[PDB]
Amino acid sequence: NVNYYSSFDEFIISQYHAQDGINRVSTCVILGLALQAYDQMRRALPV
Amino acid sequence: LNTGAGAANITFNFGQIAETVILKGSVPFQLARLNQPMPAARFTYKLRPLD
Amino acid sequence: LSETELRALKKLSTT
Amino acid sequence: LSETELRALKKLSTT
Amino acid sequence: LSETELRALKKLSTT
Amino acid sequence: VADGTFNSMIMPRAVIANEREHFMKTRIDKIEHDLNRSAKQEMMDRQSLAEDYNALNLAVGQEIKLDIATQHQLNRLGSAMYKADHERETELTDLINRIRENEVTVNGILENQKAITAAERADLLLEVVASTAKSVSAAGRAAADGSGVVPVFGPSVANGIKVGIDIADSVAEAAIAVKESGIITQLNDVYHAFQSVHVAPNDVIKPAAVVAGTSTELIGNLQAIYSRLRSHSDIGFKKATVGDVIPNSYMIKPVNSTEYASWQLYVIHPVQGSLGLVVQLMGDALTYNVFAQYGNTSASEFGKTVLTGGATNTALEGTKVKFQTKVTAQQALALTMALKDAASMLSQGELIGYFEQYINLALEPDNLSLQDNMHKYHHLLTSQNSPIDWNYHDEEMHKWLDSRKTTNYDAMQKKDGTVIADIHIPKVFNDLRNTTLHCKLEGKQTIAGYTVYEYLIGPWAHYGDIDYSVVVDTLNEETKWYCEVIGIDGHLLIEKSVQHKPEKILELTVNDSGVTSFNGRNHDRLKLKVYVKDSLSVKVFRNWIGINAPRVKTKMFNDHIGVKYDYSHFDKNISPAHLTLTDLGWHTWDQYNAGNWTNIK
Amino acid sequence: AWVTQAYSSGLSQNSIISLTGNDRTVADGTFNSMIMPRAVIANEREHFMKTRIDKIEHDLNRSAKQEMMDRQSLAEDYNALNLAVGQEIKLDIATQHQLNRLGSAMYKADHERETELTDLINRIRENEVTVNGILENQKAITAAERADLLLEVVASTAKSVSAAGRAAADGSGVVPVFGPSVANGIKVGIDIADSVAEAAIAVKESGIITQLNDVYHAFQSVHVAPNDVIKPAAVVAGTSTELIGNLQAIYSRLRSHSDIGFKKATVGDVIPNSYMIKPVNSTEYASWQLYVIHPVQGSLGLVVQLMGDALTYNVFAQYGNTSASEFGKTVLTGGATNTALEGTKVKFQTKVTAQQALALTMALKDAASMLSQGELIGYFEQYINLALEPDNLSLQDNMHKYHHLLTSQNSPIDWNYHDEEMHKWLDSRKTTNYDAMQKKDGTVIADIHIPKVFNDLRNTTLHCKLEGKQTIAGYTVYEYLIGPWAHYGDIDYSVVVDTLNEETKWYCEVIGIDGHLLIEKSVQHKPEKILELTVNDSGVTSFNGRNHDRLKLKVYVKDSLSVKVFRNWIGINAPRVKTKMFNDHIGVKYDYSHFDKNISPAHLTLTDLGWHTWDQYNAGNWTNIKP
Amino acid sequence: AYSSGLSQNSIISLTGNDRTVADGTFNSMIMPRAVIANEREHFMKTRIDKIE
Amino acid sequence: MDVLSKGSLKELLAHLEKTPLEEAISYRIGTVPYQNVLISRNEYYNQLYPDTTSLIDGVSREGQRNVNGLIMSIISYVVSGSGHYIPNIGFMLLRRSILDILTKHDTGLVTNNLNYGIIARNLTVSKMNCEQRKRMLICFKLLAYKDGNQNDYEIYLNQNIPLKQIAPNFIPGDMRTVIHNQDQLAIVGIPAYRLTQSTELSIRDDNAKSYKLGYVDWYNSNSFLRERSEFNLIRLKDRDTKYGKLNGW
Repeated sequence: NVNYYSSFDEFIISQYHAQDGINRVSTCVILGLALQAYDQMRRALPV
Repeated sequence: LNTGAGAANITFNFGQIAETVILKGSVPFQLARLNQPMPAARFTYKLRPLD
Repeated sequence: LSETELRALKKLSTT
Repeated sequence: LSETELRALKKLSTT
Repeated sequence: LSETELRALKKLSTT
Repeated sequence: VADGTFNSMIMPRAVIANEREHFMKTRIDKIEHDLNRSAKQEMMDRQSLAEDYNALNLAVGQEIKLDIATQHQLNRLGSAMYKADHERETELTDLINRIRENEVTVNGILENQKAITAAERADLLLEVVASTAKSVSAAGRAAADGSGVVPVFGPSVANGIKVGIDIADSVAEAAIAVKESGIITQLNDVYHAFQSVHVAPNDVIKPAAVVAGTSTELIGNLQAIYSRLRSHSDIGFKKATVGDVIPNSYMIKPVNSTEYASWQLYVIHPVQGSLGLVVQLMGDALTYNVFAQYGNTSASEFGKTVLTGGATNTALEGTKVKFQTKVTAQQALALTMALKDAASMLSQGELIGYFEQYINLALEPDNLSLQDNMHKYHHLLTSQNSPIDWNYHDEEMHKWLDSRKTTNYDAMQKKDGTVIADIHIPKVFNDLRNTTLHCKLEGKQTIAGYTVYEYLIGPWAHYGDIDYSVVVDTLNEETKWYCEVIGIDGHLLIEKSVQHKPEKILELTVNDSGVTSFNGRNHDRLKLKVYVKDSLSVKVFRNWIGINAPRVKTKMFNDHIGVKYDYSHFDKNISPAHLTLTDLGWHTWDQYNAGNWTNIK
Repeated sequence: AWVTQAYSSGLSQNSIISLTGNDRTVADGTFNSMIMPRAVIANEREHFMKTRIDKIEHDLNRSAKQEMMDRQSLAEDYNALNLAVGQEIKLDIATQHQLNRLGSAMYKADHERETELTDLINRIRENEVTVNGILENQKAITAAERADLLLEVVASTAKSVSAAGRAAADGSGVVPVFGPSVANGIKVGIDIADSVAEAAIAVKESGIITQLNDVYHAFQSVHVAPNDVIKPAAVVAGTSTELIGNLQAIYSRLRSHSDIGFKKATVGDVIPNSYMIKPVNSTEYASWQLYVIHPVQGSLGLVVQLMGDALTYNVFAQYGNTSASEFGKTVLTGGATNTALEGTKVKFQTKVTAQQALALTMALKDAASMLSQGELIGYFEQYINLALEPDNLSLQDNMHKYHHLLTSQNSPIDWNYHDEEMHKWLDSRKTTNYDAMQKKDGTVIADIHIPKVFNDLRNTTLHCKLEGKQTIAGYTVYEYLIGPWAHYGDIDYSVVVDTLNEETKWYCEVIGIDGHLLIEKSVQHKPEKILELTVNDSGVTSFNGRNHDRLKLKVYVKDSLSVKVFRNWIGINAPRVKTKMFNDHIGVKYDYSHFDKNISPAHLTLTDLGWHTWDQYNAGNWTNIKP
Repeated sequence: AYSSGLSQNSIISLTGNDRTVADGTFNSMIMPRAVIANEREHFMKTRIDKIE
Repeated sequence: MDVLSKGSLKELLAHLEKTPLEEAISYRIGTVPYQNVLISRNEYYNQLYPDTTSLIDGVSREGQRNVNGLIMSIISYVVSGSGHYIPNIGFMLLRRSILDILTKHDTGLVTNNLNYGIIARNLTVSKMNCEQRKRMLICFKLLAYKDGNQNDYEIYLNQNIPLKQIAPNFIPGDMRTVIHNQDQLAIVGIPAYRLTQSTELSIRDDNAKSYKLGYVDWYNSNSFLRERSEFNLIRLKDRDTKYGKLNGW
């Protein structure tokens, strides 16, 4: 029961154009920094 | 064994000395004290003979 | 229609 | 029975 | 009042 | 996992304590009664019924005058109760016939499948026998219900009838006429506390097939259950006959109920039955006491207790809420036994909700284990090994009621004249099957322009001489209507042409066992079919040669097993439009050809 | 299991808010717990009781005693129509009388709904400028509020849009057909063993087979009021023309499905009934419910499975069930549904179509996580068993958008293919049943039980009893809407009038876009062959030089008791026209504003009879020929 | 802003001192309902009056 | 294990004030309760030993996502050592102490509608022991005084006589009552009898024995605090002082 997007740019903008967009964007920004840490770690330690 | 028209009443006297008497029946049956209403049919009864 | 009505109507019609 | 229908049928029977 | 009852009542009064 | 919201949405609801839940029910029963029986129609047809009864040649002291208010009110109550009871017996006889047709498949179902619930077994049996009604749920029974089987509503019958007519020291003819028009206050109070219950054969098949292993046992259980029900209904009509105000059921609840310490007391007073029930719910403990409605020489309503299940305190102080039960005493006792056994694994809400719903709306609990135990106890209470000896209690109820009738009349005959007492306490309205009554037949089968009206002759709970007659009203001025009586050896066809007048068809004698000899063969019931063109109303009248015909002992399981009577011949019909003079008489089946029961051939 | 901080933003991401908060607990006795939906199918008390109320409504409006008394008259009238051999309806047959009772009651409710739609379209067109103003100006408001505004700005004569209001204003001819009441006390199973005697046939002719009894006991009719259809129509309409197109588009689909429902009984096969499966243990930690909907008036079923808080659905075809499985091939998927779950089976009758049931299922699946389990079950069971729209306004709006989508041309289900295929399956089933019964018993017996006369609901020659409440100068007017037609060929309309007077003159007028016909007759207790029509492939008719899609027939009679209009197609099994869609309805336009004009028989003259156009009359006074 | 001054009896509530009923009790079963706000009750109560 | 070792009202209440709510809940899905199961007990039998799963076992079980489920998980943690699986409660509630959830209105949880009959029935009380019942009655008393339902608590105790006999005597707002109380609430401890490394048939008994043998290992490990040897090494905040009292009491 979730939607799928081709990029983080589409994801963050789509949540912004929605009810309680300001609150949604704050959560999406934290997910962005988490995703950036995930990319660096997984590239260093592939499984 | 009952061979009459309808249900009969059998009186049991166990004395007054014994402490407890346990009654078991081949089929469920009704037992009650004298001049008291009868309960539903059960298999085992526990009685005080002085009752 | 009722039974009493039918009996009265037949009496009126036949008479 | 309705009042009109009784009056109508009595008129038919008599006349 | 039914259709059948009306038809037979009219027939009885007329004939 | 679940949030727990759906569980609370399907929990049973208290339908007696809740005042919102009592108002809604009472409205629907009143609406249901008025739709099927209208006060305007019955009052308008009073004159037609009165002339029909008088035209039957009844000796003095054995005839009824509906010109009397009390006699008319008693008759409409009697006709409504008899019609519903009579319709159930025809439904039962049809169901027995289908089972006997497929005894091989029924025997396999009763033996092979025993782990399924009572409802599941009944559904499989109904589907196999291809019965008219194939639903055992409450909604299905309500949906497939005829107009005549609707229970009678007390206050509706007693609405708008003059009460308390006062004439002082007058013997004049006009004063007698005005006295007869009114009714006594006692009869009004009785009618305000009267509601009837008529159980369906589909509801009875679950108790009948819960331990049965043979088709004969299943049929015998069905017959045994319905013998008890008809006897209880007969007691119900007799209760209103005598000059006594009937007690009516009530529930006692705390004036200011506490959340954690609440108790409920139920006092069931079945108007159709010789015994009552008292049920107390304190905490998670349920206690019941079965008392006898007869006796009660003291001020207290309860008589002697015949079955004990604990200590019930009927002197509790609290609000009193009044209701009418839609279930018999056997059904109420069956549930209270199962609830007592399963009190540990059910909550307080389930215990109260399941009990109130069954008593007030005839709704079986949704718990499968509770339902199976309830029907097992229902079978036990109606079998030969029942903890209650019914034949003793129904007999004692009959003697108590006749004694009350004599003392009530004799008490009045001292206070006023004989004529005043007679019009207030008739002696011709003893028992439902003993009394002279009429059955407004309905017909939905038309063979070549002839409407078929079916009637079940018997079974008989009284012995003596009985007479049957028909009144046929037809829109045509001249018609020819036929009556066919079907037995086992053959059928008897008669032809009549008289209209708007009762006409005796059958003279029958029934012995102590309740079995008549119809043309050299012992019969327990017969089928009467009436064929009329464009008929408007067909009524069948029954009367006993002597007043208050003596009773016939009620038949238990072994009585039904011993004698077996074939009912398959009740299904066949005849075509009067193709009748001939030589075909009109008593003929047997070996005369007729296969499939044509109209021409001798 | 959740608390919020004070003086925080009240906005939430989710658009549908549950009555029970995120804690999923409501204190009993509070207002929130009082307005919570109630389970009707699951609760035995509410399901048992609901059937009692529906039975009372059917019995109060249609009485079994009245129907049995009118059987003789109806048989005589149906014989008066001189129909070619192989096409007569013989009401003396028990089975044929049954199907007429079901057909007459079903057709009357459908016919009355079409009349109400016609007046609604007339009122919308009269106030075009203000209707277009409301549709364009307001778009953020709810569909129910928009429907209320539309019905207020027009003389709708039924302003209320709520379910309570709809039931308050509803005719006696609209109440659904209750199957069990029709089949009560009716003989089943006449056994005639190798007897071809005329008496043996007569008694067998008087009974029905057990298959027909099961069909009736599992039959309930669905008729959608025009007020309920206005919400799906006005949810995306930008103009009155678009709104009228949607209203006609929906009723065309309801037209086709109602015809299909009757054919199921005629075919000679047992129709399945909807049921619900619940777990054996009432107090179960893991809760699941399964709903299988078998709409009798439709061609596609729906299976809804709610496992915990996850909702899945499947739409399946009701044709082609050759295998032992009841369900056919699945046309639309919404997850995995397990129909083998073991539990208590509770039978119920749906009062909404497949489209409406599907529309709510998609809306609930969108809000699966936002609503609690009790709310999901309560809203679904109320709509299915009571036709009650949810109190949640946000949920109600989403349902109507999906209802529009399934009806519009962009529907995921192509209804025309399935409706056409169901028709082919039904006629093939009837042929197989007849020949199968021809081998087992005689050809005479086969015609008794499965008649080839009836076939479809509108193909069958049926009668429609009319009700009159308007009387002008002692002449009561009885209305009957001729058309629209789902089949093409030659069609005849007749009128039967019975009145107390020994002799009388009654007038019948037929209104088109141009003018009336003004027939005058005097016969009684016999059909009169009032007017005869021909219908094109597209369903249009050239009536007096102008193409028409529907006509209004009005009958005037003094001191009348009952007026009946009969209808019969010349050829048996008239071929069906293609069901119209949104594009077809907006492509062509007809004016029904002329249908409200009425004449006064009392002031009529000899020269007034005949076909007259509006220019001949003056303003008003449509009875006198001189302008 | 009206002070009648009429003597009134003390009322004992079913909910108790907490002013909220306990789940699954006899009291919660006999509590009054809202027949207007609930659509199922209001839609019904129209039907019975129409039938009457 | 730490919660089950508390032997007095003072120690048990002090521990509940320190610990947060996240300890009461568990993040393992577990199984569902009230299910008849066949378990393997090979030291005693070759066949499979029947038993019934409950909420009182020390294994995590799936729980309902409501206030009723949250309270059942808290009492289960106190009387059994493990809680249930109720996720996505919220960090605001999970940070607060178990005592604060039980006896403070500031948390925001609403527990007034809770009924003690079904809670005791669900948290099977016919299968508890004396120490387990006492801890449950403590939680009921704390909740009752939170929502002002003292009268309902008394009536519930008067209905069930055995519960009244063992009901702890303390007022939730007064610290003198906690000091004076001398009930023994310890479910694990150093055993006077001979404790062996053997299995028990029931699920409840086997899990309880595992906690008992686990406490012996923890008692003799380096994590235990021996007051007689290193009382001068504890900080001054957590040192035992008679003046010490619970916050707000």
